[PDB]
Amino acid sequence: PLESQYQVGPLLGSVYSGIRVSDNLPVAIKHVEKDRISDWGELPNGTRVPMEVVLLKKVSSGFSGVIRLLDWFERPDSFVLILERPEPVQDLFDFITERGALQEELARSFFWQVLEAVRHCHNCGVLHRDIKDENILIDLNRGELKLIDFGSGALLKDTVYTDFDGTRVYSPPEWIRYHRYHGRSAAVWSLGILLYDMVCGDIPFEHDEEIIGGQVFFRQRVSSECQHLIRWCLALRPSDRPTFEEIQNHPWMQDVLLPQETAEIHLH
Amino acid sequence: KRRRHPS
Ligand SMILES: COc1cccc(/C=C/C(=O)O)c1OC
Repeated sequence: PLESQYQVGPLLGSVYSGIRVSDNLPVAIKHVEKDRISDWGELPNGTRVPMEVVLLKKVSSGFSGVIRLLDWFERPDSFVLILERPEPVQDLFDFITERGALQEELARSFFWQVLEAVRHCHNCGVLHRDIKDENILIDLNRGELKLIDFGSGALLKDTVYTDFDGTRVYSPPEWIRYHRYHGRSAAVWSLGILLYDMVCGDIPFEHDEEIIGGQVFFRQRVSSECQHLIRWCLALRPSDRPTFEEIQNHPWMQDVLLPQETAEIHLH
Repeated sequence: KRRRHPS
């Protein structure tokens, strides 16, 4: 019973707004065409499902800064994914478009929450592979960030990846030049792009040459500590990049606001 | 100009 459990509303992006009829819970209803699925996986029930369902179930456990898969259905030519929908919400890309470069205090709270969410993915054996502002939702009342769209993700592994379908302008130079990368250091590079995006108002690189060029020009006033963290995340050599622990111990990352403080100071 | 980037 698919159309009997949810009242489907309007398009959000093929993702529809919906409300769970059981308890009027706001949901997002994501449709995925079978004929367009890159990587397939298998759940415990032996069922062959898109990798996105596998990854979403692995990170679904408990509370997190990750979108929760509440349910899914299979149809003749598609899978349908029932995701939680924060309300009110705005994705981080629209938020930065509207606000310009974020005050460092707000960028620190946001970036910290993205770090916690990505650590959560890695703890659960999941590599997102498409961290970017478009894939981050802001719950505007709670001040909490939610990572979305695992459509490009993989099982986390320590060996080299030679496939990639994420966003190119967030991908690291070793992917650009040699079409290979390791998961964690590639993630860290995309987090550097993301952090620059928050404090400068847009991503630093648009072309391959800039990506592999390893030069970071700051178009906005940014503190030396924040510039240092960004430049560290965007080290050309992957082994030169900080671990997640080194990012969160960085001096710029200290004294983060709580989510609710973040909402009250910056979002209400 | 700031723009989105598909995957
Ligand atoms: C308000 O927009 C949304 C709310 C909840 C979920 C999504 C997408 C999630 C995903 O692809 O995992 C969304 O993006 C349109």
